[PDB]
Amino acid sequence: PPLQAVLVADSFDRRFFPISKDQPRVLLPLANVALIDYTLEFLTATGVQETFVFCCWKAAQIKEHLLKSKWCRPTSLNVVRIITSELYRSLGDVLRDVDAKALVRSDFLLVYGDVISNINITRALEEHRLRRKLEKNVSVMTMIFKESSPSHPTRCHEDNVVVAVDSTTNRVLHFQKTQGLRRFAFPLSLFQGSSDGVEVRYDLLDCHISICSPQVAQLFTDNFDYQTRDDFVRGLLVNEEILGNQIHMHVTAKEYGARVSNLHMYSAVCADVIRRWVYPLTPEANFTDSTTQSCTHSRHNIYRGPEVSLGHGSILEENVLLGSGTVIGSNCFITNSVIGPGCHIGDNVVLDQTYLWQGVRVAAGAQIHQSLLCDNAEVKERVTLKPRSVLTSQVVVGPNITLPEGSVISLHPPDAEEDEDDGEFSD
Amino acid sequence: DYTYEELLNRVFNIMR
Amino acid sequence: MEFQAVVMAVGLPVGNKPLIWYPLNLLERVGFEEVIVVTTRDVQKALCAEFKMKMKPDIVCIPDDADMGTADSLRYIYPKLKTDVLVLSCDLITDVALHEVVDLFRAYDASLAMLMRKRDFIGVDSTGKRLLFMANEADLDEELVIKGSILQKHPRIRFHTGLVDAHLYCLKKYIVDFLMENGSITSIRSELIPYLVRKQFSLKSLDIYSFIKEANTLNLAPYDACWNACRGDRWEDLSRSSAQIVSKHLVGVDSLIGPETQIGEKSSIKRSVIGSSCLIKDRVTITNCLLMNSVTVEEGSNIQGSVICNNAVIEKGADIKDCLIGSGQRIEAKAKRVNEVIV
Amino acid sequence: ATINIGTIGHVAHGKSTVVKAISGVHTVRFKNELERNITIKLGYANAKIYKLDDPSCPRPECYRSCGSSTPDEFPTDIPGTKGNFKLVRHVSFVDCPGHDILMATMLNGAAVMDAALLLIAGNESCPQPQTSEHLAAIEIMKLKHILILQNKIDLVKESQAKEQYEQILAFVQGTVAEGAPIIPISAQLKYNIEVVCEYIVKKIPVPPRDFTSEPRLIVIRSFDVNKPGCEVDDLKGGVAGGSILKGVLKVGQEIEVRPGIVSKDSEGKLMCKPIFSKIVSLFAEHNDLQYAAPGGLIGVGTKIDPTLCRADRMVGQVLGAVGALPEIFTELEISYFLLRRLLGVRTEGDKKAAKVQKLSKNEVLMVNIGSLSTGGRVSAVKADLGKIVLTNPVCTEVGEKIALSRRVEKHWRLIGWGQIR
Amino acid sequence: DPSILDSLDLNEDEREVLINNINAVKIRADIEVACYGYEGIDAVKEALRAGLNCSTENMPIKINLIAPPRYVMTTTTLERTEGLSVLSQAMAVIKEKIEEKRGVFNV
Repeated sequence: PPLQAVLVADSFDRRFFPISKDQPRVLLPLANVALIDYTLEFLTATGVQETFVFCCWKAAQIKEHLLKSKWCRPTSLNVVRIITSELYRSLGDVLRDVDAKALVRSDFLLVYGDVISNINITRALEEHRLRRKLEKNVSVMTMIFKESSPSHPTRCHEDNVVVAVDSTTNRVLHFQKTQGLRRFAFPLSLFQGSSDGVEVRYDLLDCHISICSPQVAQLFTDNFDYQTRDDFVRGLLVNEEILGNQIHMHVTAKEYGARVSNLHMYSAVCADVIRRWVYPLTPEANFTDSTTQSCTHSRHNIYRGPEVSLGHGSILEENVLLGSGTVIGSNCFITNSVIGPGCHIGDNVVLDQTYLWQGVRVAAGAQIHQSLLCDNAEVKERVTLKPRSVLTSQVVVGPNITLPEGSVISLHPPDAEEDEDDGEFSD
Repeated sequence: DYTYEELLNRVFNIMR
Repeated sequence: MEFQAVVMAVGLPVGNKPLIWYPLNLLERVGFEEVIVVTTRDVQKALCAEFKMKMKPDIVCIPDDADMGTADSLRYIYPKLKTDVLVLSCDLITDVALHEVVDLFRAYDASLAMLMRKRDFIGVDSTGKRLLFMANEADLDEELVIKGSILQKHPRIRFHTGLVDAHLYCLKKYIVDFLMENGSITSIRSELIPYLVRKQFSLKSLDIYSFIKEANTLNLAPYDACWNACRGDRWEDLSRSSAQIVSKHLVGVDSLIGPETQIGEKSSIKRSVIGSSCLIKDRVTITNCLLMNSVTVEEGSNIQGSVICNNAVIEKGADIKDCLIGSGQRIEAKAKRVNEVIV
Repeated sequence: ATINIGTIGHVAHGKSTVVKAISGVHTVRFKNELERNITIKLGYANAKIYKLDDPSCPRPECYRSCGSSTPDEFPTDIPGTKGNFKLVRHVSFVDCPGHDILMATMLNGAAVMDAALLLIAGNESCPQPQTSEHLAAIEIMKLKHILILQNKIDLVKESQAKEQYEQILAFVQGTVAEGAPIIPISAQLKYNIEVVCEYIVKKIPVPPRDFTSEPRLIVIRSFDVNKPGCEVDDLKGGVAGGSILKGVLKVGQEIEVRPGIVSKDSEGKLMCKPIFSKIVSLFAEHNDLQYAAPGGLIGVGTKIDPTLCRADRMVGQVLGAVGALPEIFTELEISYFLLRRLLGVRTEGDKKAAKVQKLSKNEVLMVNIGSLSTGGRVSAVKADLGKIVLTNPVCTEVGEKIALSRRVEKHWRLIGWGQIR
Repeated sequence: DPSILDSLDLNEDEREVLINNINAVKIRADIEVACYGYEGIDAVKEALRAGLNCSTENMPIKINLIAPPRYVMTTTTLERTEGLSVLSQAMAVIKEKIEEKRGVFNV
């Protein structure tokens, strides 16, 4: 049978506020490319071809950009249906909705908005198939996950995962997050279930590439009380007395799938995809034939779009996706950056770890750090910033003005810790 | 003796 | 040397084979001249002469008091313990080549060790050497509490409810001392070891080094279990029935018997072991069970799965079924029922 | 110290008052925490109650007498009279609250209970919290005098101020608790906590007690909990404030210590070793009057090397007497009864209290021989006859009582009766 | 002579620091020992006292009983090894007067 993949392009961890004001979450430029693109290239890599995307909040801009998709070409292998429904705000309803129109034939692979991945599901896909039809629907879900180590910057302060699993069929036994739990709690339910070895793990990522089966749309319709996948899995893990038909977990070893959630996660995944950690996917492969993403990979992980006019003596040690249209002056010391298109720079500037974007601009001698910007975001002479110091929506900063850490300024007083300005204070 | 019934019949209304 | 085969054994090496003596025997096979063997002095001296009844030129006998818990008797014998001890429990009947556990110990400077053949769910490491948790359902009701620290350091844990440990603990002198000041810690197996593992986390830290086993075990309340042992025992008796007045006509099926024993006519034995120097010589049959001596046997013992210990008798009309022979059986005919009965 | 008291009562109302409301002296020891629900040890509270011919008896306090079972007011009678309120001596009025976590003491020191000044709450449901197991320890506690005082009289409603009080004064008769009246007191309504020095200390008054009988002291408790790294001068005898079984603490008493250390080749029967435990230490709760008598509950001080029993080792044992009879012979005759009222938990369907059984070998069996609970691998057991034996001399002048609680589970029960050899 | 050592005294700090400046050291020989009564035990204590008195005569300093269970003689190293003599008479109680009601010394 074909391999169809439900997909929702509004991850309800609505954290990229105020950034979510101008352009929606999913459309975000990570490395001058749509995350949703990364996801779609993934879907094509594992070879699925009938993908059902979904966006409720701000579906307009989604279609606006995705009409010219790498997979919205007539030659594409993937067919897409942006069902522009603005009723649900929890995945529960969209899963009962793919129930409500019998879209998924059978054996689908649901996926959140902006998973960064290179994973070949086919190994999983087939073992799922095996223990689902050589076992006749005793499965409902076969979670896929990716081995890691806790200390990595993939698991930010916010989100980790810890899970009890079996070791014979690798079936899930319990799933739970660990936002500040110096201890944990596992019931002997585990062992009164079976006396042949049980495993606990804290070294799987929040891969969020759940394989599933339309009877998951069943398990969501039959009980209208689930609003997220974790709701699903813990409800089914407690409802094992009857009609559980538990999850058959499975971990990979060689790939990299992360459901980017928070600005720290975006940070980590961007400055790991520049390091080719996911390759095939990296903008010098220009996987979206979209023109201006011609990225002339070069010495020592320095990427370089065409026509960057890099400034004299501007050292750039590593991992600098200088996008198209850029221009740079003398001594501009960039590092780990992502300089999008339309980025004029001054002199003596340092931009360690920064993430500029399109439209951005900056004058001379303007040290920055750990930063982030957005469309026409501007900071003039001798400004300075600090970790997570977002600033978007064309915000400006005046000369001489240092700024503190969380300086998330934007086009709104009430939500940003500043407002659209051309100084520092005074909205 | 003479005090148990006294308490019982003198605190019936006030003490709930 | 660096050890002492101190044996925490209380309470007899029954059968056709000196069972209780066998932990000694086996450690004796691999060096370990010294064997501290605590005895039973809750009434009288009923255990030491029983060791004078044995054949190891280097054994030692230790009297005791009313009640001696494991760590209690540890603290008791503590002074004469002047090395890294090697404690050991009563019913070691297990062909484990002990070189593996002391191997692991001598390797990773282990503050402890133990064994586990295949209550008491445990968490063992990925590599299966540095265990990380032990408990039982008695300890706590249901919640497998594991302090997030260790999962934040030791990444992947396998579990084990399918275990039969053998209470064998290679130690280190300073842990014996750490116990000697801990007057309240009564028993090693129940409280000490889990306390130490609890204190594994707040290289000069401590260690715990378990081991999975699939060869043999430690006997408990069902001693008919070690009939398994009996069936297997003769293999242990390769160079370390076997010698008796045999009949070669009566049923011999995985049997065991000592010399100068019940040799008569018209008997049988099916898949079990026997006693030594008792009265079983009349018209008899198998009992698929084991017996101790001094139990006069006669008239076709149609029994199955029981014990005929001392203080028993039967003659000329006897028949039984899974009814153990305890004390107070001056019997000659008592048709028994296979349910729980010890007459 | 000539006659003491005890207590018994239902639960599930809060006995932070039925433990130390008008007991005279408070209740606290090494990690005691006087009343979370109730206390379990039966001890001695030093106080001397006496009347002055006014509607209540002046407590050992020379000004008044009141209780702590009401936060703003409690209707009560007259207090009595001041003027350095008189008394006789340390006529103990001890109390045993509604907890049963000291069955060793509740079977050793129980039989030294002369009276029983108690309380009975009225916040009970259909199943009985303290009227299903808490009457399975002091059944033979020798306290013919008893007053199970109802408590809920004004605060609990009509269907709780009289809910189970009578349904226990008729159906808590397995022990001597139902045959006790309800003298005016309260732990849930505070009914004249002053009048509990006359209408209680004279309704279950100090019974005519033994005045010069044998010094048969069976020590029920010992007092030493000090921290290691011993202090300056803690080398003395006992120091034990509690209820001793018998004993005329007269001029020049002694203790024919039969049980003591292990006898000569102590798988034997008898011994001979008197270690004089001088009788000079018994303050009579108001004055230095130590011409005491057997029956009360006071603070005694022994004269021996404390090492052996300064700690909790002088409960179950005894301090000898004149007439060196005491039966130091474990292998004697004794008997017990089975379960009719389910101890530990109960039911209303005859499900946890119907069946009964006996002991055997290859197992363990704890029975409360006299005061001490011991045993193990029993030979057998008859219908209502027992060839009782043990591993040590539990030396008392007789051999009563048993324990229907071996090593079973997290807790224990009690179903037995009393038989003396 | 401390005040002749801090002879130059300007402030109280002078004498205080200069004195407390110059200045674990014991042998806590402890053994739980007593007889099984009041009379034999009083005799055991009297005999241990007489032994400690003949000790202080022989002068290993401070034969004490500052612990109730164990008569912990603070045997000072009077000759830097006096811990051999402070006991020389103490354990003699074992046959002097402590043998009335089984007073046996500990370790």
